[PDB]
Amino acid sequence: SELDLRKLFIDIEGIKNCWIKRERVTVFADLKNQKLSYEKTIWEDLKENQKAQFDLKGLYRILVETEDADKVLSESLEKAVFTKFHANRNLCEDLIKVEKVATEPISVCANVEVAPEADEELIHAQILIAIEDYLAPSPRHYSLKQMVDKGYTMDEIFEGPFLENGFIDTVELKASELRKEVRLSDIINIIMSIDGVKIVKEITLGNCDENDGIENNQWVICIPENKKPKLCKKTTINYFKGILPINLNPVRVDNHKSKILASRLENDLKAKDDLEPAIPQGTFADWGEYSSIQ
Amino acid sequence: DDTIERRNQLMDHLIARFAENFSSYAFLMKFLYGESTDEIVLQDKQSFLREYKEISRER
Amino acid sequence: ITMLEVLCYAISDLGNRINIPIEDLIANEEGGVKGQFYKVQEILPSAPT
Amino acid sequence: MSHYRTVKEGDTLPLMTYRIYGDSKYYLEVAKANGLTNFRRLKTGTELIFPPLQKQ
Amino acid sequence: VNELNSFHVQAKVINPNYEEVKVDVKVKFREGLDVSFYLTKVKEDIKKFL
Amino acid sequence: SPWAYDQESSVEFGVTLHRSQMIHYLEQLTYVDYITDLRLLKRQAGSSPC
Amino acid sequence: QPYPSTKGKAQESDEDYYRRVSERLRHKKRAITLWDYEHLILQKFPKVYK
Amino acid sequence: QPYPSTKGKAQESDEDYYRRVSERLRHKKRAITLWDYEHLILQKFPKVYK
Repeated sequence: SELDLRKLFIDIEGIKNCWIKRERVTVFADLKNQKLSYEKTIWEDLKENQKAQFDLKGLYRILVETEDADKVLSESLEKAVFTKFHANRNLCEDLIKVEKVATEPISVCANVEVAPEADEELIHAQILIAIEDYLAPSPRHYSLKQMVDKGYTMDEIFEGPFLENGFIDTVELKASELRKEVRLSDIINIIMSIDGVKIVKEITLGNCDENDGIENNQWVICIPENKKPKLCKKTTINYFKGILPINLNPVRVDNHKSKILASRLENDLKAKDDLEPAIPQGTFADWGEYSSIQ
Repeated sequence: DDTIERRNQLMDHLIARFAENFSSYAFLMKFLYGESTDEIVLQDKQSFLREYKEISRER
Repeated sequence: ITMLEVLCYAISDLGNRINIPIEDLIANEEGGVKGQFYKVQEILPSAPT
Repeated sequence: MSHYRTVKEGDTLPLMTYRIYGDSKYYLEVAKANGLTNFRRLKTGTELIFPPLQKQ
Repeated sequence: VNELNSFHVQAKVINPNYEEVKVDVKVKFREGLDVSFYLTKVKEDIKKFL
Repeated sequence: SPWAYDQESSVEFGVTLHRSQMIHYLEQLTYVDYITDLRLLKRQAGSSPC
Repeated sequence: QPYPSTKGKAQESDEDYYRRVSERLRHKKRAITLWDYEHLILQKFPKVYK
Repeated sequence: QPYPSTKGKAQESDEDYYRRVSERLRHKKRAITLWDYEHLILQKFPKVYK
């Protein structure tokens, strides 16, 4: 299934997420002279009712999101994806292309008032991470003990392919689909929920672009069908206490952001150890030993 | 012994008993001093309590 | 077990001193409450306006 | 109360149960509490336990 | 089911839209009674079986 | 009303920016989004003179 | 009370427990062939006869 | 009994006792600045909200 394939490939080290899409290869045909080609040249000199088209039904394209943040996929990833696909494939289906997912840049700008007794560098690191997670969520690995605590049973925990790196929760996997539209009513809630934030005095979204002059509020931004949204890095938040603007040291924010991220890496790696249930063990003792009644 | 945080909590309690409030020193002093504000602020809070009898009366 | 009983005895002693009334726990060697409290003669009266 | 003995040569399980409890019929509960399968032949260095009877 | 099939396949779920033939027969050579085992009773039993 | 007269309200004040109003609504268990909002004074209140 | 009660379900019998476990061990919860589809539905939807 | 009862008052809580004593120790029962006026009335007149 589609979810199985996502779980299959998401365990290649360096890959954070994958999406599986279908290719539509088109074949054109001459119904006067039965002949077919990938070119519309096949229709030269035909009447309007002598033309046909059919689309192919079992071909794949794999969209990959990696940790590297490079422009292209490493050739070692393309080999890993093609290798696993072909090793584990369905009857009458094939893989055409593996490529890195395309993106769409979004700007966020705001004026935020915080409590007079608050750590602003920490608030900034926390807001910033939360918005990034909203735009592009990713699943995490769990230990067997954790899957059990969540309330799953054996039939469900082992329902799909066995995964060497820990268990992946199907709900999280379904949730982490490419986002289609961006809305202000969610971004505001993300900021207002951060401890120490009191008032968002100004906030706006917009497609990141050049000549960003006077333009509409863009209360909802729509995203093209095969793109992932990403902050444009031209974003900014002005922090205030009462009526005075305050300045955040650039370096300290990096430390808070790193530590928050640091925990996720430690936790995924913990999951390799707990991958199986216990089986009760007995002894051995010649159960058929017999002594004469004499 | 995390003295800076614990000393501030004690001072704030004593100040609160007179219905006063020094919250603004937390950031206003940062326009004057850097890391050295923690020592300065605790010294000022102690002085305030000592001088309180006259401060609240001769308004 | 012997060590446990000794420690239990020591705990009772500590608890008993914690219950000593405030008038004694914060007393000065010379008497008075100079550094602890402001008295009514000093903290309640108001300038005449 | 609880009791322990060591097996000497010439001992049988129903005769030892009679001298400890007053009845020979508890021999299958003594064998289960000691993990014995071949209780009709006891080996002459084994130390057994004899648990008390339950009260309620 | 569509969640368990394959990325490429959707199934359709329908009602059978039933249609059917029906029996007629030579009279029974015996019956308990004209009423107790009336041809109508036999018809009812046949209907239940189908 | 909770600002005008006593009642319960999570928001610090009625006299606030749309950001506060948005948070109050976002917190509801029966809402998802709203594209825009405004709150001008009722220039079109006929009862109190125009 | 004009109509029959609905939506209830009794505890599994031993016969059903064995039946359910035995089929999962064969079809692996995938809908691939005929048997798979037909048995996945009868196990999942209790008010389907055929 | 057509209307709700009126004019009663419950015993002071610890929180109110501390609040009342603490404020008198700073305003000295004089009405000089803003805080003085606003807190003297809320302490004295129990059915004022703001």
